[PDB]
Amino acid sequence: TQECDFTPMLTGTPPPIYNFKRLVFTNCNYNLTKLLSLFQVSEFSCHQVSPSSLATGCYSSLTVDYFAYSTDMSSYLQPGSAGAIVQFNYKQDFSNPTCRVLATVPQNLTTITKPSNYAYLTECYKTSAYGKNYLYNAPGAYTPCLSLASRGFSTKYQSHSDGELTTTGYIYPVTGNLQMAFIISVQYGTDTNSVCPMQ
Amino acid sequence: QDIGQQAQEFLEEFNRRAEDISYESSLASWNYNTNITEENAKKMNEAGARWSAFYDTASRNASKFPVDSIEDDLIKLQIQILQDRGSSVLTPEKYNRLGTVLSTMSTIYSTGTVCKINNPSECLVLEPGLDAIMADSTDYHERLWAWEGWRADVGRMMRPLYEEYVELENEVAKLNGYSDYGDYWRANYEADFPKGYEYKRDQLIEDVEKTFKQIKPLYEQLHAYVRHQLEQVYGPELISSTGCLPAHLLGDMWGRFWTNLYALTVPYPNKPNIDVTSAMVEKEWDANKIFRSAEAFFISIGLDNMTEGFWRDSMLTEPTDNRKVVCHPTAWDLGKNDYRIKMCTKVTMDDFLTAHHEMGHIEYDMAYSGQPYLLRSGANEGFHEAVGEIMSLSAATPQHLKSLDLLEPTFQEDEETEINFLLKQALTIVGTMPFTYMLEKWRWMVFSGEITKQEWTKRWWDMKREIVGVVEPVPHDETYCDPAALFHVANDYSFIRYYTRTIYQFQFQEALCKAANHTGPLHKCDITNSTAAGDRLRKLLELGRSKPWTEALENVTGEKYMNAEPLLHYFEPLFEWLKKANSGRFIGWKTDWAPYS
Ligand SMILES: *[C@@H]1O[C@H](CO)[C@@H](O[C@@H]2O[C@H](CO)[C@@H](O)[C@H](O)[C@H]2NC(C)=O)[C@H](O)[C@H]1NC(C)=O
Ligand SMILES: *[C@@H]1O[C@H](CO)[C@@H](O[C@@H]2O[C@H](CO)[C@@H](O)[C@H](O)[C@H]2NC(C)=O)[C@H](O)[C@H]1NC(C)=O
Ligand SMILES: *[C@@H]1O[C@H](CO)[C@@H](O[C@@H]2O[C@H](CO)[C@@H](O)[C@H](O)[C@H]2NC(C)=O)[C@H](O)[C@H]1NC(C)=O
Ligand SMILES: *[C@@H]1O[C@H](CO)[C@@H](O[C@@H]2O[C@H](CO)[C@@H](O)[C@H](O)[C@H]2NC(C)=O)[C@H](O)[C@H]1NC(C)=O
Ligand SMILES: *[C@@H]1O[C@H](CO)[C@@H](O[C@@H]2O[C@H](CO)[C@@H](O)[C@H](O)[C@H]2NC(C)=O)[C@H](O)[C@H]1NC(C)=O
Ligand SMILES: *[C@@H]1O[C@H](CO)[C@@H](O)[C@H](O)[C@H]1NC(C)=O
Repeated sequence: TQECDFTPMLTGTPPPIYNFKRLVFTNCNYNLTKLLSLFQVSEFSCHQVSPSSLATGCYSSLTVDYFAYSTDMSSYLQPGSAGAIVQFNYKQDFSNPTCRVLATVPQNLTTITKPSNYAYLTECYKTSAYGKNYLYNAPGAYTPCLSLASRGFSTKYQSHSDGELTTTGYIYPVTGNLQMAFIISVQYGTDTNSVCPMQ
Repeated sequence: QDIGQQAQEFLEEFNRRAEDISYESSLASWNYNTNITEENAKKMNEAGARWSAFYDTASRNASKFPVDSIEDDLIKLQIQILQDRGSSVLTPEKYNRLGTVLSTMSTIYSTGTVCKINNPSECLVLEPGLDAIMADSTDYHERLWAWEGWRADVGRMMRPLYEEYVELENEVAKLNGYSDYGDYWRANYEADFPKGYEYKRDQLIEDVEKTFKQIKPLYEQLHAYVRHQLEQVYGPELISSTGCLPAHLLGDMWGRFWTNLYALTVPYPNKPNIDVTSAMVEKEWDANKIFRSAEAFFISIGLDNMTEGFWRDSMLTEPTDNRKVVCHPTAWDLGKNDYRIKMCTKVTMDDFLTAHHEMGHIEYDMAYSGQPYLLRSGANEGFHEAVGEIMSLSAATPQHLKSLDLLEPTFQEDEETEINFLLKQALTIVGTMPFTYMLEKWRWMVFSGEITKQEWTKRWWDMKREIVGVVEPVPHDETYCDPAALFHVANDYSFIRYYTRTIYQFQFQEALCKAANHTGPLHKCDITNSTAAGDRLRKLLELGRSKPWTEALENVTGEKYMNAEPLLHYFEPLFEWLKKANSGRFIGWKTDWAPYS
């Protein structure tokens, strides 16, 4: 019917992994070969769907999350790797057809600007007299320490307490070109399928 | 205000504020130990002198709730740690006197020289001058010169300084509620928690003496074969056949480890030990494949992977910049989720069986990280190094080494080269068990007044012939201080944590090699690819100090006490071989022959 333009994905600065931006689209004509031609795709790992038949199906909802993420830590987003990523920053939903792309954003993409550091969280807990009470992430949801981490981290392992909760960041600088991550997930419709491709 | 609840408020405020101050005071030490300079030396002191003031304010705050009213468990186990003040209970001038004595003794031990009679200008320090004479040489008179020179030069200066340290530390530990300074050291093994897992301070003295009578039919077979091999080198007039060994012929300045006697007492000298260093350097193993193959071990038994910042923040090799690091392997736990290993790794099979040790330290540190602040350690002082040394026992077998292609696949296990391995293990393990028991018993008896001031040098050599079986080569009198010529006596360190962790890492291994379905001798067991032996190790690593060590030992083994039967089950083929080799020899010694007479 209309165009679901990917302009907010191709402007500004891509956020860190805990503060990921979401771009749920509906009722349009899409072309993911337009999207993936602009980047240097380094991975296309999909679950319960194929990368050849994803770009032309008819669905009901189309969810795209994106964040700035170095492609050297690509083994921490995989399922069954209980590190500090999938516990506190972002846990991917698997009870829906999903994929995962890791791009290597070129310098000829002039509209995307570059941040100063990559960043994630190493703990998000709730202190008491009996120790730490960890707040693990729910699949597909934001972290419970989100309003605390939105002050900015300046160094490695700089914490931020506010009352009950206590979060802790970790930063490291950006080398070379920028690298992102796109967690694309669909949902099959039952009555009306308005997410149909551009032909 | 229901004193347990005020204690809960105070411990919550302490746990909130004691995490930002204890991370800065450890980052300031990581930034010194790997980048030794002067500005880092200033930052380390000025950032570690705020944590001590904060902790002392916390102790003076916590010495207000009487612990006979707090009816909880983890809110009574932390007030009692914070009430352990330490040396800061003294008067404000006896503390400076104690600091003066305890620094003068350490400087006297550090700057210690022996100058020879031939050329008096030529003098030798201990490291690295005297521990090549007393580790390589087979000359009687040279070893006697080095031993008597070190004793006569660093004992006469530390005798009148070890008699003020006893008087001051019997006051430090008397103003804290203990009886003497022996109890202040023995109270790391206490427990008065839930039921049946109670341990007194005075049970350790009888438990150590009960375990030693099990390890002393094996030490008497070791000290009747070592003595014969020394008689076959030095001669029958210097070494007898029914007396003790003279002290300087032990491959060490203090006779602690007998490891340097392996060149003399090797059973089969034609069968070499396994060495994969040639096979490591001829297959291009860098200093990072060692740490990434020592991690596929822990991920195979069922423990955790390392963090993401561990690989970019640690120092896994010596740097080629102008940084002057100290090259000694340590495993750090800095605070807010970062674990770092400092180590100068080179490609040998001695930095391969130390990556497993240093990783077993931070796999313990990564597991109890939910425990508040004070309950973050081993259950006593011997637990943290017993689980670091059951990893080096299984990372060195000739099946774990054969599964990494560091050995030829057509191996045959070479029957003589298991006695050649068990003897090299026994000279290190059973060689030091009479020494760390006798030295600690002498210290516990001179601290409590059972040995008066006029008989230290007499009772030291009276106990060293009945426990260790080692005689002196030179007559000594009451101006010498032979115990204070050791590093752990001059620098105020507890020494039973080396005896009660050679007993724990065979109770651990006899349980983990029972859960992994191992049928065979214990010295070739392998906890690899076995999650059942990593699901019950994780029940021990998870606790910290939240449970007493008796319960944390019953959860793994099945028996809440020390035992020397797994040590004698480890050294089982060696014992049967030694009883064939010591056929027609006098097992034991008679404490009346002396090399001076
Ligand atoms: C979708 O976007 C792509 C972005 O390149 C458009 O371009 C085609 O891409 C295919 C990819 O194999 C090429 O084979 C074609 O030659 C490209 N055509 C042109 C004109 O560049 C593609 O046209 C878009 N789809 C639709 C339906 O417009
Ligand atoms: C520890 O790290 C290793 C990295 O090698 C993880 O192994 C990967 O596990 C995923 C799980 O499906 C597999 O898809 C990958 O193929 C594995 N990597 C390799 C190289 O084989 C392992 O899962 C991690 N373990 C934990 C507990 O985080
Ligand atoms: C080792 O420590 C020295 C401290 O004397 C470091 O030198 C300073 O490092 C800071 C770090 O940003 C710089 O801002 C200063 O300009 C440096 N001053 C001087 C006089 O060099 C040194 O960088 C450290 N080395 C490493 C490798 O970290
Ligand atoms: C020890 O207890 C004293 C109270 O006797 C604490 O001092 C208070 O600290 C708070 C900090 O928020 C201040 O607001 C109060 O004004 C202080 N009161 C007094 C009388 O000094 C002190 O912080 C405690 N220290 C520790 C380490 O717990
Ligand atoms: C632990 O398990 C792994 C995987 O089961 C073993 O590695 C395999 O060993 C066989 C031996 O015939 C080889 O053919 C395979 O190629 C190996 N696979 C891998 C991924 O290495 C390993 O040998 C086991 N370790 C021990 C000590 O038994
Ligand atoms: C951008 O594209 C132009 C034309 O295709 C090419 O000449 C240039 O090298 C590209 N930029 C980079 C950084 O490769």
